[PDB]
Amino acid sequence: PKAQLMLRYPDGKREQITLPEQAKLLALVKHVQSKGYPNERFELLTNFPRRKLSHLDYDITMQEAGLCPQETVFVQERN
Amino acid sequence: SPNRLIVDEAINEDNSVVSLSQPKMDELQLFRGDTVLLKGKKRREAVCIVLSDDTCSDEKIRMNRVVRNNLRVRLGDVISIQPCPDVKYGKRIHVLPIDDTVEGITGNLFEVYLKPYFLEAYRPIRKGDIFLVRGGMRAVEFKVVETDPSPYCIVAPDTVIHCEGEPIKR
Repeated sequence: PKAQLMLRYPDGKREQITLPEQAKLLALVKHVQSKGYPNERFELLTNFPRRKLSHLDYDITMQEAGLCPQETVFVQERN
Repeated sequence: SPNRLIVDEAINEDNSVVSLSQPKMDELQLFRGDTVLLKGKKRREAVCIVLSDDTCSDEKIRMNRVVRNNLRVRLGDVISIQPCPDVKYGKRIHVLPIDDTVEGITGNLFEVYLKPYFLEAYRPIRKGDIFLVRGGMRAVEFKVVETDPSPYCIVAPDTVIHCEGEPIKR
């Protein structure tokens, strides 16, 4: 089973990916880093309600993180 | 006409959000947080975020007063909705406060109203929109007089927000 993620990067480009629901939140973070947005400088947000995913334990599953079955995730430079 | 829908009142009101039943969202292949383009009367359009609502009848769409006004529609009127995935991050938007909502207003409109309003919420906004922001001593309305790209965009953290000079009417 797979989670569908609509990623919005800070230049406004979009990417739709899938990840296994059972995969670590860390897999998402690493994916965003391979796209040129490293964890040390960028964080992950959802809207409605606003949740800061980069405050979570990354060893948590995508399902536990609340990103299944689909979620829009914003990539944003840290303050 | 699966994407023409009856306007219904909002629950959990927000200027950037409209709600559909999950089946109608499947029917139209809309996902959570997708941007969508809405068409109302007098060639008025609006761009919003769509969320699912187990409370909403299939053939209806929930939207608040701000969005209904921007579409010139009333409860019970019909609008159309379509996917709108290519809306860009804004370089810059220009907004101006409505004169009769800031008559006594002292203070910085950007710091008290606009900055928290737009903060990290990725609001879609369109030229001509009027929106109501709470805060301060009383709520203020602003009109979008220009966006770049035109005529709509997403107000991102890097989107420059200009709040010019004299308030305007209508």
